[PDB]
Amino acid sequence: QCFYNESIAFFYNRSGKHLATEWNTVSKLVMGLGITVCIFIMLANLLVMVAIYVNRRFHFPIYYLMANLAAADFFAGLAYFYLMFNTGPNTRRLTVSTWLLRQGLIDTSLTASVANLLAIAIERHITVFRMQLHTRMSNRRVVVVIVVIWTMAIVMGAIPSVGWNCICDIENCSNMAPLYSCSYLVFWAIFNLVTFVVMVVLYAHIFGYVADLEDNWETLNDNLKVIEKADNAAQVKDALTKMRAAALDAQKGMKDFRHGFDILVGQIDDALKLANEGKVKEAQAAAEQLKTTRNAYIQKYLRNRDTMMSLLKTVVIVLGAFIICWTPGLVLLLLDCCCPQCDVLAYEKFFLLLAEFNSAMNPIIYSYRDKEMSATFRQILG
Ligand SMILES: COc1cc([C@@H](O)[C@H](COc2ccc(C3(C(=O)O)CC3)cc2)OC2Cc3ccccc3C2)cc(OC)c1C
Repeated sequence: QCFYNESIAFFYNRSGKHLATEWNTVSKLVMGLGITVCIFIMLANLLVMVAIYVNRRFHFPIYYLMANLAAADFFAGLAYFYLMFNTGPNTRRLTVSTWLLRQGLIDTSLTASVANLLAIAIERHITVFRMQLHTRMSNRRVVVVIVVIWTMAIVMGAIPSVGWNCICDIENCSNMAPLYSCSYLVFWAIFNLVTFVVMVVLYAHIFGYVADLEDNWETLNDNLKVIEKADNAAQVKDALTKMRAAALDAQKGMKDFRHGFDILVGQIDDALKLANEGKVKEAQAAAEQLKTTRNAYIQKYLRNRDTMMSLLKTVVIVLGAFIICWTPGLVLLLLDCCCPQCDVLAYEKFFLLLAEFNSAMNPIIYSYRDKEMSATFRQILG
């Protein structure tokens, strides 16, 4: 059993897994649809990689990482192509080395996109707290990051092919993968799922902080209109106190522009002192100067955050579609070794195609969300 010259039939018969010898009707259609999707992945992801390369506006650290994510899908397109060519009756034709090759290329392609989306999540976590994009130094650093992403992918796709397999542990073989160990699949599934959880936490921290700044901006704009209305001294004090409390929460999270927002805190504090004396008209005039102060930075930060959030939402849709399709397949791996006889793993072909379509979904997402990229795709074709 331990590295014997045994066929794939030896491993597939021992575990509760089917192996075909004849050309089945569904095997021809799953191969037919499989190749058709693979060719589209190798064309749609190649089109967006050329689009970032020729367009001047897409020469930024965030867009270079998107091209690497497309390159990971392009590699996945080649990985699933070799898989569909060796499915059904052609599965029996595979040797011990070639089985680990098709299974290895798929494991490499997943962690290539997993580490890419992880790097994009870190990229967005820095740029939001740094307001705008970085210099040329980060573009040289991105090349180093791309190396780390692909190195991690090659290593993760080699770990089961470098001793961690049930070849010399034939009793601990999984029902889904007859050459892969159950201890590896439990580790592999919990590794990719914990990465999805920490990635959700990263964007939740971004959206939460943006919502905290937007509600503070809402409190600063609504209470400013209350002072504009001719009212008593007590009404002016209540509106200024709410603006001061919102401003202190706004300056709470290196590049720091806190010396710009603290000026407004001082202007409100000086306006609050005028209201305490009894001067209502002077307090209303001082609060009117605060309106011209916020209308000066509305073109420097409030007009640039809309372009940032438009690209941020696009990234979350790419990550969202990735979780929704890959999680049922990874949960299936957990139910394979930790759920024996509770339920049959019949929905195996469905979850495989569900994850395959995601590699084609990414250029489709950038086509209707990004305005500049949509016009660039037509320029390459013509
Ligand atoms: C190491 O973890 C795995 C294991 C597999 C495969 O060995 C099995 C083996 O199951 C297969 C299911 C269908 C066929 C096909 C057939 O019709 O026979 C379409 C070719 C082949 C193998 O797929 C399962 C279904 C799935 C989906 C998404 C994510 C994980 C899994 C586990 C695929 C895979 O990526 C797709 C990962 C990440």
